[PDB]
Amino acid sequence: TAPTEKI
Amino acid sequence: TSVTLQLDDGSGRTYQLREGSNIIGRGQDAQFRLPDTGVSRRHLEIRWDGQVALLADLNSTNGTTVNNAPVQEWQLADGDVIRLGHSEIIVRMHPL
Ligand SMILES: [Zn+2]
Repeated sequence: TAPTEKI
Repeated sequence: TSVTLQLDDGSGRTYQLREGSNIIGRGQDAQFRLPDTGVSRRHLEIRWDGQVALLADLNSTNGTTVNNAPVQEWQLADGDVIRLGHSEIIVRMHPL
């Protein structure tokens, strides 16, 4: 539940 | 009508929609949790009222597509493919 990784 | 989300990742994981709000995302509070690190913690909501399943993207980081088209809100149908992060969910919507 880390920051979402940007795709 | 019954509506089930089918995670198309090989896992066979499914989620049957409840009436009202269904949150899909990576967060612990989501009704259907995807660990995909490109899925937002609160990624999308599907509202189900027994007849209509209305998807809404929740201002997600990477967006939501239905049948490969970017969407904000979308009325779902049987067989629709929802893409979020690198995950795909098949909508299974069947009248009794
Ligand atoms: Zn079907």
